[PDB]
Amino acid sequence: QWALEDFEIGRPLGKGKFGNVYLAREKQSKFILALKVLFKAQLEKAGVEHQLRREVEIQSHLRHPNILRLYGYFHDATRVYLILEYAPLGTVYRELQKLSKFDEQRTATYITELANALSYCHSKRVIHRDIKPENLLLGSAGELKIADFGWSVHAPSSRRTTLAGTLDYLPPEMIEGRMHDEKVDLWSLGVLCYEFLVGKPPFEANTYQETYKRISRVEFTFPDFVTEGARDLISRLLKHNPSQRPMLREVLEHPWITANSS
Ligand SMILES: CNC(=O)c1ccc(Nc2ncc3cc(C(=O)N(C)C)n(C4CCCC4)c3n2)nc1
Repeated sequence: QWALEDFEIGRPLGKGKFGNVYLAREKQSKFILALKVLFKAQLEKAGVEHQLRREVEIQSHLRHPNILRLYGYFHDATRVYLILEYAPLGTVYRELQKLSKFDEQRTATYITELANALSYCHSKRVIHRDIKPENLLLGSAGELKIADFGWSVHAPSSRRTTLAGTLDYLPPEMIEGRMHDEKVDLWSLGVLCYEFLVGKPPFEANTYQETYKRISRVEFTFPDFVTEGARDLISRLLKHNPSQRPMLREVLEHPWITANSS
């Protein structure tokens, strides 16, 4: 099937350690998509060539309105090409840069869409999506799309590196090197809810080593404007003990979510 020759290429939307994402157009249909190009040299150098094969097969069978779809893939001698759904409105991170912070209705609606997406993932035994806001995209109707597949990429407008944003969202159990389970995704939801309402991630620090300590000790505080319902949900999700974190269905039914979400 697919070859590079089937596509018109436009500007790079972003770049990462492993390659770039281009605006592209399939020549026959004129359908616009995102062509993610990963360099085999970089994949081999990092030893992730086997991970990508595994994740491609997984992504192929993920179909959810709030997960970016993989349409197909191909390769040549030097590159792996992932044919991805194009999400026209950019990242949630950039929309946070523009708005500074989100109101409770927007936040609760987004958390609802992500919790649904993650519940679908867990049903497939797919866990630990990196749902930092740079990996969350906005479809043409403004729906959220989980898009961490194929590793991070940064748009030119970004001020946060690949590494830093991923670190901001790591749960204590992976910082500490312990076993983890699907509760890592509940932790990420709590970090995201906070960054949405506040405009900054809760464990942000000047150095990576300080960030590690803040995550491990769950050292976060709320600005005055965070409402008591938002504080309750975020506090339940950011528990050090994964067993203490709610079920995704309990997030979806939380009174602050149901009062504010679209
Ligand atoms: C001023 N305008 C814009 O910043 C803008 C940026 C992207 C955009 N669409 C899009 N569609 C599908 C994407 C899959 C990826 C990807 O591999 N990620 C790991 C997330 N990304 C990246 C590329 C760079 C930012 C997100 C995708 N980005 N539409 C508009």
